[PDB]
Amino acid sequence: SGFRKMAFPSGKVEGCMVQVTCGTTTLNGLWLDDVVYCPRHVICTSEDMLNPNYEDLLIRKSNHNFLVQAGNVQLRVIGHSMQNCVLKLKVDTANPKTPKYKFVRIQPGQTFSVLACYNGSPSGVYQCAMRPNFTIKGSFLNGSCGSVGFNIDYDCVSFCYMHHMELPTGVHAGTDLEGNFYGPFVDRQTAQAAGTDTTITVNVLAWLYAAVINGDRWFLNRFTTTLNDFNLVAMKYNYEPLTQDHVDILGPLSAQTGIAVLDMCASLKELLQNGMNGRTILGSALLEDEFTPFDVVRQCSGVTFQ
Amino acid sequence: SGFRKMAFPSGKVEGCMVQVTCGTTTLNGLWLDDVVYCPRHVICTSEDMLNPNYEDLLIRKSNHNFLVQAGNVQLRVIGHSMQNCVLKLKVDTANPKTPKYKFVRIQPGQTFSVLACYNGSPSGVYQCAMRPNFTIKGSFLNGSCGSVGFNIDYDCVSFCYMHHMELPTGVHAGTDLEGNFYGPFVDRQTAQAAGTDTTITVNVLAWLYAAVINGDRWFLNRFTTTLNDFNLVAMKYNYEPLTQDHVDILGPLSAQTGIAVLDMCASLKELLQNGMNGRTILGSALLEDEFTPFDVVRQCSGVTFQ
Ligand SMILES: *[C@H](O)[C@H](C[C@@H]1CCNC1=O)NC(=O)[C@@H]1CC2(CCC2)CN1C(=O)OCc1ccccc1
Ligand SMILES: *[C@H](O)[C@H](C[C@@H]1CCNC1=O)NC(=O)[C@@H]1CC2(CCC2)CN1C(=O)OCc1ccccc1
Repeated sequence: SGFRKMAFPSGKVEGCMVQVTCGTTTLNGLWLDDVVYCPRHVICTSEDMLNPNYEDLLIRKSNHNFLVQAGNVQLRVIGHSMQNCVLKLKVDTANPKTPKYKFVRIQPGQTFSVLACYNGSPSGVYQCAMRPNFTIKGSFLNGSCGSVGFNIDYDCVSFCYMHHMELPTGVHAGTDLEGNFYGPFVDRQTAQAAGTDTTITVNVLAWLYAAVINGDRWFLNRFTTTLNDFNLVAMKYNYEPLTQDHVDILGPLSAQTGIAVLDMCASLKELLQNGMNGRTILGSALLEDEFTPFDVVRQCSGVTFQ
Repeated sequence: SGFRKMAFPSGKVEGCMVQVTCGTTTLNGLWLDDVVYCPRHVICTSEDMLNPNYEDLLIRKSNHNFLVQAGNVQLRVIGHSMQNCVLKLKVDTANPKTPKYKFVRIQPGQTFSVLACYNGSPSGVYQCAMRPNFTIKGSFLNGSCGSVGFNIDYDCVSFCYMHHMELPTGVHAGTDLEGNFYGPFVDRQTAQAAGTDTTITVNVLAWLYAAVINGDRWFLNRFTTTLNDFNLVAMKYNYEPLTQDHVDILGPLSAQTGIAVLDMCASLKELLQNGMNGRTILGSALLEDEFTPFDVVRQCSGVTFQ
């Protein structure tokens, strides 16, 4: 029993982290086979960053301008190229610690683990969700760019995020590992802003099931609601619509607890209209929306990874 | 910016996790040099566990009764012994992945990372605090015993916890790596209960400083209080006393924010007496007490580990 915000074990990713230095800029790179991936704004300097032309900037660079450190071992860069907002540095050594991996792009509402890194050295690991507005509520300081987000499926690491920047509200934006940003953000200095967010309804329901599985039942009731009537309430409280596919995804958790999905919707409705009355759910006084149904099943059942 | 419950990168510990099977019981072991450490209740069976005599049970065992799996490689047990509530299985192979390590015992109020494991395979990593009542609010299922808790200091892993059991309120108890329980718990079936807990005051103050550093200031005020007058309020709300040493430990965070410790105590006082009025701090609607001052400085400043 118990329910924690849980990340994947980070060892497979730690072995891929390197330090990339170009000019005055040092950030992190991801070393897989004989390529190091990193944010392309590494080729920028403090007056380049206002409105740079990266193609112009890159043709001016040399392989030897890129300093790559794998711990205390220097990797010779033998080629470079740009792919969207990432740089691909070809090195003369394949990473002997390369795990089985995939480059995947995730959906808003899905979760992943972040290995925060500085100077190519892992600092910490934590769990994030991709918000509906394509930002993530991370924890990142100067020098964290190139840190990556990932999921692990048995022995395969699915990389889904590389960190690029902080927005003015303190949330974070970045790209998939093909260099394509999540959301309408650019790797430049403009007045970029997040844009309105919503609460991930299916995740809140999954967490309520996590609570029931763990013995928190005070919010349960005998009432039910229809999907349409629930979604009218969701609209009003800035929750995203619940679809029939969400209902279907919640089926297993429904069956394990014996609480019909629409019955849990009725409970959520009352929580939204009444609040919590000084009470808590799984140690929170807010409705938590950064656990997916998968996250709940994995934790409340015990899936491992080799 | 941002503030997350952050664990240490788990790779150094993943390389030490093995599977230990004796009879019908399978749990996790920690493999360091040529010793595998695991909970001694592995030698128990489903009628042994009511009130066992472990010395009697252990002299009845043979080296070959202990099945140790390091991934898909079997480790030959060449000796065994009991140390308090842990078993030490000597194996004929030293773990080539042994990190630099220490066995440390932590204080209530301190934090650590947990690498939850099943069948010798890491499942997830999360951050825990040792509660004032010596329990931890973990996330553990059947088969998780022998999972360990740890901190990392540059390149050295300080192991501080091995998981042994779940208490009836769903919280968890275990031992240090010398096999000595945290708190008044035993590895038997009795009617053990946690016992009353309190809130870790110095940690709540550290988190309030984390909030200020991150731009949450609505709870700040022009009032101050004395240490004695604050502690009268702490008493009433089941918070542990704040000492002068706590004040001193908060000095750096005080200096970075320009908010005197006793001024932040005055803010905490009003939060305790008034509540939060529908407002949040660092994404929480409760006063959070599982971040130490060290945790705050590490995250809001960017310390790494090699
Ligand atoms: C990469 O290490 C850094 C990560 C940031 C720093 C603070 N917290 C983070 O997550 N990225 C970074 O600084 C990027 C790089 C660019 C340069 C071209 C794009 C700028 N930038 C950024 O985050 O912009 C924030 C900003 C807004 C307004 C003025 C100055 C900076
Ligand atoms: C180890 O895998 C397991 C971890 C528990 C299981 C559920 N969540 C956890 O953290 N430990 C475990 O089962 C220990 C082992 C003993 C056997 C002698 C000590 C029993 N035990 C335990 O947790 O007791 C809980 C319990 C209380 C009342 C009746 C039955 C079990």
